Amino acid sequence: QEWSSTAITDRPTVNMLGGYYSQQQFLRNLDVRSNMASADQPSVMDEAYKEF
Amino acid sequence: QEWSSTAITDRPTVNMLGGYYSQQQFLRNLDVRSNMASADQPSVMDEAYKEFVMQLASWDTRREFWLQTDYYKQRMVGNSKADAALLDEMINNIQFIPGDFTRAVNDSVKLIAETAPDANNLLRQYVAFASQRAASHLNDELKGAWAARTIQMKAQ
Amino acid sequence: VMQLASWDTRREFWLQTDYYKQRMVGNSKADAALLDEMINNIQFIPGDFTRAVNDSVKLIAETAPDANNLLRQYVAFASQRAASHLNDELKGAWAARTIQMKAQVKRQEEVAKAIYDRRMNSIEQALKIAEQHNISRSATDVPAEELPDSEMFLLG
Amino acid sequence: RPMLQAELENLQAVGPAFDLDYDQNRAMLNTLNVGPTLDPRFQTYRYLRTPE
Repeated sequence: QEWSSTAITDRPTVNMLGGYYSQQQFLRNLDVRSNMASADQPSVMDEAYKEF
Repeated sequence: QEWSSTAITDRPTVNMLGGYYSQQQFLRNLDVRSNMASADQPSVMDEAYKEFVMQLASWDTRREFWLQTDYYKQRMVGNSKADAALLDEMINNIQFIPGDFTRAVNDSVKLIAETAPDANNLLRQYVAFASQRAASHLNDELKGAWAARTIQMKAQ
Repeated sequence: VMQLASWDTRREFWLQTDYYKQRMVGNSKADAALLDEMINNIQFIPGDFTRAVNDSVKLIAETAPDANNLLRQYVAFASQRAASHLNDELKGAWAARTIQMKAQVKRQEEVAKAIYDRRMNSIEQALKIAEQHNISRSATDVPAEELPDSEMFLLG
Repeated sequence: RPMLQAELENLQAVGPAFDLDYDQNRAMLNTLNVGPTLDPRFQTYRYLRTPE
């Protein structure tokens, strides 16, 4: 029969990142006081969508 | 008959963002005061228009607009397969053409109906529907960011 | 430029001109077709800075004086619309700025009041402690009143 | 003994010492606790060509 279905996705939002977003943000602060991290880095939702 | 109507949109003005603009600006202020993230980011109007454009071209937005449009409901024979096929066809009727600033062409949306008054009214209603969905999504995003900022400030 | 190239601007301009009004025949379909035909009679060609060519606008009418006067009036119309939109944007941004400044001033007043109340309480407690221990020497340290709240007891 | 006892009592009464940053953060938290004002039905676009 070979039926097919399609889905199209995009980056998540802060609302459905649960607490995770906040936690990650906390760590990012600890990463900019020390080693300065990167001023221009992808957002938390960008990394989450990359992993997805 | 297959009549067609066209609309061309652009970023909203500051006055039509209501209070939302100001609220968003406030949050941005905090993101500049702590956890440097400005990086000459696009304005609030740019983000609002990006969300609106995302909603306009969305397949789900067209499906949900047609499912409640009172123009699809009239053309329902009661058969599930035929109704699904008609819904798919009318979803494909709405087309979004993104614009690129190189040749000064803006984003456009074209709708196809069976009559000219229908082609006009349905396109107006669909643009309003997409704008309302984008506004609701932006409000939810503002709530989430505000809650996260409040939690961070309480911890600090 | 956005007003110049806008379809809506051309539509309203043609609607408000006597050139279109005198050519109306009273039939809605014919009038709409004529309006659509004359909207396309105004063509905007964006410029290219690489080739040192500027933006241009061309208007087509039925007579040379008409083609001149209508183009002048349309450029004035687009400029007026752009000025009105810019004024609206400026007013909106001004309102946002004054709201933000009012909030900031309120926060500064609240912070100052909190500090003043804390210093009030510290002074009162230091006075009570000094009266309890009969420290009436009026002098115990060389520095001025700019002592920490915990060290304010070193005064009579 | 008298001066030390008076200092002990004064420090006990006054409590911990806070700086200007703490008060500013407290005021900002007070403004954050009222919550955002979510107004729906605000427009996210403008028409360059209205449907006809």
